[PDB]
Amino acid sequence: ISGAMHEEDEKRFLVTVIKDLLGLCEQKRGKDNKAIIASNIMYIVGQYPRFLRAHWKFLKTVVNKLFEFMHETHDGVQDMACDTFIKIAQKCRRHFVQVQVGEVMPFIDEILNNINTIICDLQPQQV
Amino acid sequence: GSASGNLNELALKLAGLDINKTEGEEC
Repeated sequence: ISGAMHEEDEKRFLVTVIKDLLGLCEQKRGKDNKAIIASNIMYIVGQYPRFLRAHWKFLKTVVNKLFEFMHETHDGVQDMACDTFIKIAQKCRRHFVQVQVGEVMPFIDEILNNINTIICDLQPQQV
Repeated sequence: GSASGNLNELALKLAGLDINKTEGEEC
């Protein structure tokens, strides 16, 4: 239903949806559970660029978090991490090239200086 | 609207998401 609500309702609603998925994620034990929960939060965020676009500090945190999961060994997660990353890079492309508020350098730069550390563990297709 | 900031505090929360990393606990 992304885009069927007013941006302002969208915000309040998404803050509630993911604050508690995050909370659930920490709650449930077993990587099997955490992997499912984690993938879902990622799917959700991926579907709400407009949200991401208006909140850089959250966007950046999601992307850095996506980079972390690219080293996750649990089956499927790496595919999730990359798939979400491409949605986000398309839909939020400008926010990576222009200096955002509270930062001194375009985020793309930090990415380019670490390509290797980030893709380390990824399979060819994911790369 | 001015909109100073708030989403900044919502970021520190996501910092708590375990799944693998190490986990050296067992029965």
